[PDB]
Amino acid sequence: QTCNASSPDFQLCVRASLQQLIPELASGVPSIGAEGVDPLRGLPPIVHNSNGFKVQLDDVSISGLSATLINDVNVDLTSNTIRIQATVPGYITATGIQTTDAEIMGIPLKGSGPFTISLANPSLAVTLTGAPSAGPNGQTYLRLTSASAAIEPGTPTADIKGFFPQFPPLEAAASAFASVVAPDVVQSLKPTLDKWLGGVALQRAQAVFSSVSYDALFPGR
Amino acid sequence: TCNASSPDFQLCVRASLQQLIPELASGVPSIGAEGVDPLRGLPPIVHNSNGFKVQLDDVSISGLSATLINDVNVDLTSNTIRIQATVPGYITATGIQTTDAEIMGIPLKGSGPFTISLANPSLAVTLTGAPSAGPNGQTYLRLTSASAAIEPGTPTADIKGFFPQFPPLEAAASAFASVVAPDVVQSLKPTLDKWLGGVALQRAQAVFSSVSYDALFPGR
Ligand SMILES: CC1=C(/C=C/C(C)=C/C=C/C(C)=C/C=C/C=C(C)/C=C/C=C(C)/C=C/C2=C(C)CCCC2(C)C)C(C)(C)CCC1
Ligand SMILES: CC1=C(/C=C/C(C)=C/C=C/C(C)=C/C=C/C=C(C)/C=C/C=C(C)/C=C/C2=C(C)CCCC2(C)C)C(C)(C)CCC1
Repeated sequence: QTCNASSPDFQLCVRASLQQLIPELASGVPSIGAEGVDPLRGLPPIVHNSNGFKVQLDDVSISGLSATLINDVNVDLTSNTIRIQATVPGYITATGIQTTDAEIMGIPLKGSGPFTISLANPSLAVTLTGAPSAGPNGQTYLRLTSASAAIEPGTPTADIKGFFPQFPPLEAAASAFASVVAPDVVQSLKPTLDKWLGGVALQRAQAVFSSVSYDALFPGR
Repeated sequence: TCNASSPDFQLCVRASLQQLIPELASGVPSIGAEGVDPLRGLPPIVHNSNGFKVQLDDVSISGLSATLINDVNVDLTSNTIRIQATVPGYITATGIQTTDAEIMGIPLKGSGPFTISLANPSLAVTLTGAPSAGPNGQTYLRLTSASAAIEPGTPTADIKGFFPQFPPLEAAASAFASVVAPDVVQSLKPTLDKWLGGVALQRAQAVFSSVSYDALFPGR
């Protein structure tokens, strides 16, 4: 349902439209240049480098995102700024390869191996900004320039391998330790994850906004 | 008291010492001999080489009253006592470890109690001195040196103090210590040898202070 910008409840119309689109976005809508969101794969590395906290997350795949409920949308066609507040009921799960070198609460965690983290009841606030741009057809496309993301990660449950590989019970106990510290670790990873999600949100929306014209999405302006 | 001129004397000393081991356990203060089971009041064991830094304090060893003496030799010409002994079953040592090491890829930094059990260990001891005319004309052997050659047998370990800040990781570091303990003990063996040597020197000197060479071994 295209939302007429002149219509009295355009903001509400976009909310409803986007909600409808989430289940279809799961495997992806390749006609609109939108990659799959459940699973959300083919992502950049997550990189955090702080003193006593070096983490790289590679081959990141997130499942569970087609259950997303949209709290709010605002499309401000004066500034070309889309704000979305969304929540996932239940869980999302991320998989990939961790490479960590960290001192966490007195304990050394150096090594590399697979990860699984479940996040229970996460939310996100996203802001996207751009400017309209006349393409060589004369057709006007929105060229997005920035995204910021505010992840509320919720409750983490974690199974992390690769620590003390040289003795299996020590590996098993390091997996256990990782689960206990997971709330705190995720909480301190939040600004890294924020900037990362921002970048992904920028790139994946730009793919949509390249393919579908601003006048086709939002008639009457 | 074994006679030096008696047909067999070397076997008499072996047998003498064998009889004495159970009595030595809590200690024989008439011959100036501290207890051997437990063997306590000992110096620190110290090792610092090759990124492997270990201090063992408050060391106490149990199980030593089951010691079998394989051989004794008392060489009155050089004043040299060589003993070969074995403990059937187990001796166990307890104390405080403070360690800072990388062992087989794993960091072990911390401090806590230790227990280490050795199954069927053995020892070769050599004690050397010279005769000394003591107060009122009895001859006492004044020992000057000792070496010890420990054969540690099969080590098993329960060691606390590593990753204290999460209990399962401490429990797994205790497990890891048991698996590496043969190797660790084998590389500690020169440190342990010099330490035991010192103890054996000090503890025998106390005995050889009190009981004269002529009383122990008549007719020489
Ligand atoms: C669908 C969609 C949407 C939405 C979305 C969302 C809502 C998202 C989210 C997202 C999220 C919410 C995310 C998150 C993530 C995270 C992660 C992935 C992380 C990771 C982590 C880890 C892995 C960790 C680890 C560790 C530990 C725990 C311990 C220590 C060690 C270590 C470091 C290893 C929207 C509206 C836009 C529209 C369109 C479509
Ligand atoms: C009775 C007697 C005798 C003998 C004796 C003997 C036979 C002895 C023995 C002894 C011995 C044979 C000893 C041993 C000892 C040892 C030790 C004391 C050890 C220790 C160890 C440890 C404690 C360790 C630890 C650890 C580990 C294991 C791992 C890593 C970490 C650590 C390093 C912590 C005679 C005849 C001379 C006479 C007099 C009396």
